[PDB]
Amino acid sequence: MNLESLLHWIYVAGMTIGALHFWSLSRNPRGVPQYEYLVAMFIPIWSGLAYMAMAIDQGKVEAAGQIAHYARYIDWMVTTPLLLLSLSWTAMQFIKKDWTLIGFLMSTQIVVITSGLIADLSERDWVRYLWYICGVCAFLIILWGIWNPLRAKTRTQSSELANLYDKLVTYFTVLWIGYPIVWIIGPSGFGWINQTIDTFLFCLLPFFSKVGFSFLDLHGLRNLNDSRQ
Amino acid sequence: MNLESLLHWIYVAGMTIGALHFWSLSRNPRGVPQYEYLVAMFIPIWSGLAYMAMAIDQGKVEAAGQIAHYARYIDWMVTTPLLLLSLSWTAMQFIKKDWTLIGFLMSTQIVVITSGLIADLSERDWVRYLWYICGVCAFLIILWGIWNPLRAKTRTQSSELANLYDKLVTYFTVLWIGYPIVWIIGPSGFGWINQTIDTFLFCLLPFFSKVGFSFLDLHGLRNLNDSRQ
Amino acid sequence: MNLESLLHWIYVAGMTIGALHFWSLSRNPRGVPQYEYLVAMFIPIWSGLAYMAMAIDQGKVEAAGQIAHYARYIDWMVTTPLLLLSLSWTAMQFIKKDWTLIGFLMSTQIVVITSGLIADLSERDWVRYLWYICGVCAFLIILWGIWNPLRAKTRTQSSELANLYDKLVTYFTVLWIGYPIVWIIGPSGFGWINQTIDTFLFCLLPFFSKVGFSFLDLHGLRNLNDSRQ
Ligand SMILES: *C/C=C(C)/C=C/C=C(C)/C=C/C1=C(C)CCCC1(C)C
Ligand SMILES: *C/C=C(C)/C=C/C=C(C)/C=C/C1=C(C)CCCC1(C)C
Ligand SMILES: *C/C=C(C)/C=C/C=C(C)/C=C/C1=C(C)CCCC1(C)C
Repeated sequence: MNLESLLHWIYVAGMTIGALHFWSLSRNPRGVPQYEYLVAMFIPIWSGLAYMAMAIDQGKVEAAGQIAHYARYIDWMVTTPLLLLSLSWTAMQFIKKDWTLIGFLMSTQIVVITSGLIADLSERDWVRYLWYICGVCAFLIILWGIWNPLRAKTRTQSSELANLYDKLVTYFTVLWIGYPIVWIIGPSGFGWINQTIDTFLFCLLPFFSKVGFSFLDLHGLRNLNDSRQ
Repeated sequence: MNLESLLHWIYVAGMTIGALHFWSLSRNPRGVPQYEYLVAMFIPIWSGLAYMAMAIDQGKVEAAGQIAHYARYIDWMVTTPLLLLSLSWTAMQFIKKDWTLIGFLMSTQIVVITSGLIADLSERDWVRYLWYICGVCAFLIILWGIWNPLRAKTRTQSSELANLYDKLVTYFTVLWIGYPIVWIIGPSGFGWINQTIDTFLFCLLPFFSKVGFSFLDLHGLRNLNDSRQ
Repeated sequence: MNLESLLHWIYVAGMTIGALHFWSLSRNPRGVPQYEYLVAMFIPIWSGLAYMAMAIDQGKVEAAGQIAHYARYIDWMVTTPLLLLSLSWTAMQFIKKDWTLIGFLMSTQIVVITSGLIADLSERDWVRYLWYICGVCAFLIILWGIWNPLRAKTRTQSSELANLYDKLVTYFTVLWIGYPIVWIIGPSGFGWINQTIDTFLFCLLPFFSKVGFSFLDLHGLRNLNDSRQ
């Protein structure tokens, strides 16, 4: 709008080349799940065009003098659900049983996204303080509910898979808790920081959450097979 | 906090403890297997935080002087689809190449929800009368279309499962028809009612709709086994 | 109030009887099994009620003196995904372990519709010029990515099915490119054409698309097999 703001723009170029990297990297999975990078390719693609809008200021609406971050949560409505789901496929190379684990995960997932949905669509800073806690609370019960079965449930299913998923949830906990932290104080919450740095922070974090997550999947399996015939 | 309600607040309270009641009953289920409780667990959870918002007045926008209840249909945009799907899994234990039945019910479902979607997002009381007929219309075609195949198509598939379903659709119709009733005249009710009582009626109805199906599914199967191997 | 455009009213009318024509013809289809008609049944029904609203002037919002085509893209959020999906099932009769081809086209379609939303939700004719390019940009990358495997990948998979899909994508490409064309110049895209014509054109195109693909699906298989008794 007023130019001199190529922050969200450069972000776009970063996500674009990100997926292209896998295009030439196809030399990879040669007899092993291709779908792995497939879903991991769509995640950055969609999320890429999203930030592109944040640059052209196409997605915000003026309501009661308060700027609504509609496009902000939107991106967190498509990438997040697929980010946690991408982990389900990573561990489960084959499924046919009932939907108890993936289901309980998808359910609590909806309630969480809902929190951030209105969190950014908050007109008053007083009402936002309540919805914020509502989000961490839901994540508090599920977190403790998944900690025990992290190795207790797979005690009879698969011990090896337990170790892999053990470190997998480790990082998943640091990132998911990362956002809530910045939401505590500062801009868009309770601070004396300019609204400029506000977006500048919520931009680098996601990018830091995508990259780190990518290397995680590659380190999870760590295997190079060559068989398809 | 100037709004004297505290009703929507007490609603979410009893909802939280509702799902927790099962957490303690996990020692052993009754009537239906774990997976059944899984879906029946997410229904109250999400719908719970929803009402909590209705208390803090979080979910209402003023446009042209007319208030919109976008938060109201939202709760009926998540629970309802799962209310129609939950019952589907109640009768169908295993699935492979049979999806024509679930696909036909899911499709007509989207049409109904869409009705209530705009029904509340109406700016004029004149246009609302038109969109209303549209909702009941599609409901009358699917109803008469599901009444006959209730025991006609299941005459060869399964006669036992036919009787069960016959009792299911019974309470399913009286409820689905209950809402459009109050939707007839008056301020979203039977008329001669205020705005306060209005939200109160649409509050108890869902609570009566959720609790009804809960005990319905349990009594539906009524097996009570004790095998785990 | 104040009638002027009854085209949308007559649009839904012929749409209702359209799906009903197959209701009586259910005694026997045009070759494709009942399931094929199932998905093909929801496409017209839903789209019917959509236009019906356009007639009652319910779906557009007056903001900044500009008219928003909210309901316009809405139908392109549910119908479009089903327009291609229906074709996916037509080619893939049975499925077990794949989620490669389907999962690919599905993701690419998510980013496409996205641009279609903001396209009509644009507040400026300048920003809408950039968002559009994004839509066609992703369409070209995926197009060239499906052209080569359209016969290369199916060279060993299925030669017979390859030919069927070869002609399927042909018409699918013309229509998909059809809209982008009209979006270039004219109304809602820098032009001296009346606004009344804008809707008149964007209404006849979908109707030309739906009917076109309908006959296509029936011509794709063109075979009769009686095996039930
Ligand atoms: C790629 C972008 C990602 C993975 C963004 C993730 C955002 C979250 C996991 C946010 C979580 C939150 C809570 C758990 C409590 C409520 C506040 C939120 C939305 C920041
Ligand atoms: C748990 C909440 C539920 C099950 C809410 C259900 C709401 C309906 C079944 C509404 C149905 C309607 C029609 C059938 C006609 C159009 C008006 C509606 C939306 C009230
Ligand atoms: C039944 C209605 C249909 C199938 C409508 C389809 C619309 C499209 C395929 C639009 C495609 C577009 C692009 C590929 C980029 C330019 C923007 C759009 C939305 C016109």
